Amino acid sequence: GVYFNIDNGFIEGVVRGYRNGLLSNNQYINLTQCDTLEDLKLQLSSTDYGNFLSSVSSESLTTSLIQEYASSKLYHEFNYIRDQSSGSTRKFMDYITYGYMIDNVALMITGTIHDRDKGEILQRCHPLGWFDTLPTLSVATDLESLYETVLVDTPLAPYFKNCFDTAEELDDMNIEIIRNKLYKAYLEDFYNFVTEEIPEPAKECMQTLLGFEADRRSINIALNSLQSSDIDPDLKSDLLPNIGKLYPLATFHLAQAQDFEGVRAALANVYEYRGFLETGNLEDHFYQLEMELCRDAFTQQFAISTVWAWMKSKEQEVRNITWIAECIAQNQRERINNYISVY
Amino acid sequence: FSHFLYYLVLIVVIVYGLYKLFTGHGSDINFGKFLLRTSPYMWANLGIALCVGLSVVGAAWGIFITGSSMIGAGVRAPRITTKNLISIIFCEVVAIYGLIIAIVFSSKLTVATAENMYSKSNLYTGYSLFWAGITVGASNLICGIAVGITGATAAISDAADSALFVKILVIEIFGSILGLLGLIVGLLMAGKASEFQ
Amino acid sequence: IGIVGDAGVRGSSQQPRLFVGMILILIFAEVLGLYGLIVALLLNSRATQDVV
Amino acid sequence: MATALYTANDFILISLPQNAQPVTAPGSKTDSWFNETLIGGRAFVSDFKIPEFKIGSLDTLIVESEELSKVDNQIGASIGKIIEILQGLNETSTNAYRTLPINNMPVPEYLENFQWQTRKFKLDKSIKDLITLISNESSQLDADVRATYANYNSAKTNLAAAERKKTGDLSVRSLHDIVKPEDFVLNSEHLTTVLVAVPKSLKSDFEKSYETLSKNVVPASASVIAEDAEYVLFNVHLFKKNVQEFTTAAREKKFIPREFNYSEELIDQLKKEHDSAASLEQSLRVQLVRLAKTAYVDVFINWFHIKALRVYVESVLRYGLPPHFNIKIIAVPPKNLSKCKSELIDAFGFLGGNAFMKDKKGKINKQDTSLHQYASLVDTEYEPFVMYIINL
Repeated sequence: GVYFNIDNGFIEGVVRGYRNGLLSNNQYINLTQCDTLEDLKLQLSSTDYGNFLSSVSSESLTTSLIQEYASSKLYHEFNYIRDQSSGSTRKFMDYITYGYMIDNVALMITGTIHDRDKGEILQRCHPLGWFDTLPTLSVATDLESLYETVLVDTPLAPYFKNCFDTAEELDDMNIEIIRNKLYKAYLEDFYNFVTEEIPEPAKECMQTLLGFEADRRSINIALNSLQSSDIDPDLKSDLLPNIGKLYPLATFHLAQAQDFEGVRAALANVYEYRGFLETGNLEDHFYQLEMELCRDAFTQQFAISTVWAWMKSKEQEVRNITWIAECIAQNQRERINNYISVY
Repeated sequence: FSHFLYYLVLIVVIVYGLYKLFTGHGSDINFGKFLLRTSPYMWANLGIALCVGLSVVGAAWGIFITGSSMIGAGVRAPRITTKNLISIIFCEVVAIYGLIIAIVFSSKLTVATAENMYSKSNLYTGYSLFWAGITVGASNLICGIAVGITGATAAISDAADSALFVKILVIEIFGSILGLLGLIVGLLMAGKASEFQ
Repeated sequence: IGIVGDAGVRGSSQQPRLFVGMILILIFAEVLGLYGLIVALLLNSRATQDVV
Repeated sequence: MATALYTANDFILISLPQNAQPVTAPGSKTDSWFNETLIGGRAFVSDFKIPEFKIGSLDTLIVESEELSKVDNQIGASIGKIIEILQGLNETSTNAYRTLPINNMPVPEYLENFQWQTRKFKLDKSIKDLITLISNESSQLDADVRATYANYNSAKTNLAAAERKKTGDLSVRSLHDIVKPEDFVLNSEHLTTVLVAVPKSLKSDFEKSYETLSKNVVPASASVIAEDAEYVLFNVHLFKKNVQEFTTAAREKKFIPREFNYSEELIDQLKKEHDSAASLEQSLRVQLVRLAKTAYVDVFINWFHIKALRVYVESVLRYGLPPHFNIKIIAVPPKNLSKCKSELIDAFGFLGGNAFMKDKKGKINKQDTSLHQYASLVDTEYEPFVMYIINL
C-alpha cells in the first residue's frame, strides 16, 4: 500500500465510489414493494442509477430493457475505469474481458451452425468481450479454419493449446468442449498472471476470487456432463481447471463422476462446498458464496482486486434488479425476495 | 542483475577482508581512523541536507497517497474535497519539522580554526548533526508515508459515510505522533553539540 | 542473427519471397561482427610494433 | 519446392483458343510449346480435347457455367471422402490414389485416352442433363460409402461390448463362458445364485466371511468360476430372501456384487450377441473395401468429365470463336508445379486482357495467410486465362 496510488490512486477511489452505489438490503426491500415497472424505474431513479431509463417513457419498458441498460452502464463504467488504467492495471483489465471474449466466441460460432442471421446473434453478444474480428467468426465452420484465419491475432490465441481438431467441423456437442477448454486455459493463464505480477494484498484475495471461478466451473462441468454428455474421464479431465481449491484430490473424483452421488461424495470431502448439493438452488449457493468472497475483498484497501469485486457485485446487482423486475411484471411474487444482498 | 551486483560486491568485500586479514595487515581496514580523519563539515552538511531532503520525500509521498485517493473518492462525493484536506496537512507538517530542525542545525555551522579542526568537540558536533539529521529525516519520511496511507483510507471512508472521518482521523493522530517524536529526538541529540570552533 | 533468423524463417515459409530479404538483413547483422574482427586485427597488428 | 511435398503426378488443365500464340516464345504453336519448351522439356502433355454437345442458347451457356462450378466442387468433396476412407483403413495403399490406375491403366495415360468416355454419357445428350446426371451418380455412390462406413463403426462398438462380457473386467462383465451346473443352480424353488466380484487381496477375507455374512448361505459354494486380473469372481448359492442382505453386507466389506442369476435363455443370448457382432463387422469390412474401389473409378471418370466440359464451356463463354477449342491436360512432374504455373501465366495471360492480369504469384500451403492462391471465384485475384490446377 506504499506504491499503490502512483498509477492506481484515482482508479481505486472512483471504484470505491462505485461500490457505494451498490444497493443495500433496504434499497432492495424498497424495490420489492413496487407494483409497476414504471414504479420500479422511479424507485431506481433515487439510487445511483438515476435517469438511466429516461429515453424509454413508460411504453416500450420491458423487463429485458432494464437488464440491457443497467448492464450497459456497468459496461460504460468499466470502460471508463479501464481507459484510465496503465501498465499492469490495464493488462489486469484486459484479462478480465478475455473471459467474456471466450463466451462471445462460443456464442458466435453456434449462431452459424444453426444458420441464424449474423446481425441478431451479435446483439446477444457481450459488449465487454469485444475484439475487432468477432463478426468474422461467421466465415467458417470447422475449428482449424476459424483459428488459423481469425483467432490467431486475437488474445485468445495462446488458449488453443489442447483443442484437438479431428477434422469434424462443428456440432453443438464440441463447441461446449472448446468453450470449457478455452476457459480452462484462460483460468490457468490469469491465475499465473495474478500470482506473477499483481502485488501481494491484491494477490491472495484475487487468487481466492479466481479459484472460486475455477471451482464453480469445475462443478458445473462435472454436473452438466451427466445429462447431455457421454464422455470418458480422460477426456473430461482436460475441461476442469487446475488452479482452484478443488483440483488435486476432488477434480479427480469429479472426472470419474458417473452419477450424481459421484459428484456429491466428491464435494463432501471439500469443506466450504459441502452442503451446496444437498438443499436449495445450487446457482443461488454459488452466487451467495461469490458475493461473500467479493464483500471481504473490499475490506482490503490498497488492492486492484476491488475492480473484480466491484464488477461481479454490480453484475449481481443487475441480476437482482432483473429478477425483481421479472417478478413485478409477470405478477409472480412468491420468490421476489430471492435476491442476494451482502451490501 | 541487481542481485548479481549485490553478490559481487559482497564477494569482493569478503575477498578483500580475508586477503587483508591473512597477510597480517587486517588493521589497515580502519574505520575509526576513517571517522577521525574525514572532515566534520561533511557529516554536518550531509545531516542537514538529508534532514530537509528526507522530510520532504516523506511529506510529498504522503501528499500524493492521500491526494490521489481524495480526488478519486471525491468524484461521487465532492463534499470531502475541503474537509479532508487535514490529511494533506498532517502529512505536510513533517516537512516543516525537518525544515525547522535543519535551520537550527545550520546555526551550529561556523568556520573552525585549522589548529583545532579535528578536535573532540568539532568531531562530536559533526557526528551529532549527521545522525540527528538522519533520525529526523527518516522519521519524518516514515511518518509522512504512514499518515498518507491512513489518510488515503480516511478519504474513502469519508466518502462512504460522513461519520467515519471523525473515527479514522484518530489513526492519523497516532500516525502523526511519530514525526513529532523524531522532532524531539533530533533536538535532544544535537542539544549539547556546540558550534565549529 | 538469432532474432532476425527466427523471425525470418518463421515467416519465410508463408511468403517465399522473404528469403532474399532475410539473407539481406543477416548480411547487415554479420557485418556487425566483421567490424569487430577488423578492429581486433588492426589492434593485434600493433600489439608488438615499437615495444621495449 | 519445399513449401509442399509431391511424390505423385500433378495436373493442370488448360484450354486456350486454337489461334493463340505464346509470347514467352513467339514463333511457336501452343501444342509444339507444351512438349518442347514447357518446364525444361520435361512436361508430359496429354490429349483432353472433347467436341461440341448441344447448346441451348447463349442465355443457357451462362446457367451451365454456374452449375458446372458447383457440381465440380461437390464431386471433388466426394472423391476425397472415398480416398480418405481407403487410406484410413490401411488395407490398401496410402501411397496411391493420386497416381493409382483407373481402368487398370496409369493415371497420366488414363487422361491421354480420355477424349470423352462413355459409361452412360453420350455426345448426343444435352449438356444440362449431363451436369445433372453426373452429380446424381456421384452423390449416390458417396452416400453408399458413408452408410457402410457408418454401419462398420456401429459393429465395432458391439464387438468391444461383447468381448468385455467374454473376458474383461467386472463392472459390466456377464457370464456365459462358464456354463457349468456345479457353479450355478437352476430348476430351484428356494435357491438362487449371486456372483461376487472381489479384489485379489480381499479373496481370503471373502472365503472366511461369506457364510456368516448373510444368513442362510450354501456352504462350500465358493469356487473361482472366473478371474480377470484385478478381480476374482465367485459363485455363492443362497436364499432368495437373503440375496438383498448379502449384496448390502458385501458392499460394506469392499466387495462389488455383480447382479447375475442363472437362466439358460440369457446365457444363450449372450453368446449369440457376440457371434452376430463379429460376423456383422467382418462382412462389412470386405464390402467396404470392394465398394470403395469400385465407386472410386466411376467417380474419377465422372469428375474429369465435369472438368473437361467446364473448361470447354468457360472457353466458349469467354472467347466465343473458334467453336472448337484446343484443350490439353499437362501432367507435371513433382516439385515443378511452381515453375509450370508461372510459364503459362506469362505466355498466355495477355490474351485474357491487361485488366485481368494481377501479380500475387507464389503459393502458401500453410495457414499463415490465404493470399497467393488463384481461383476466379474470389475477388482477391483471378486466373488470367482458363486454367484449373488439379491436385490429387
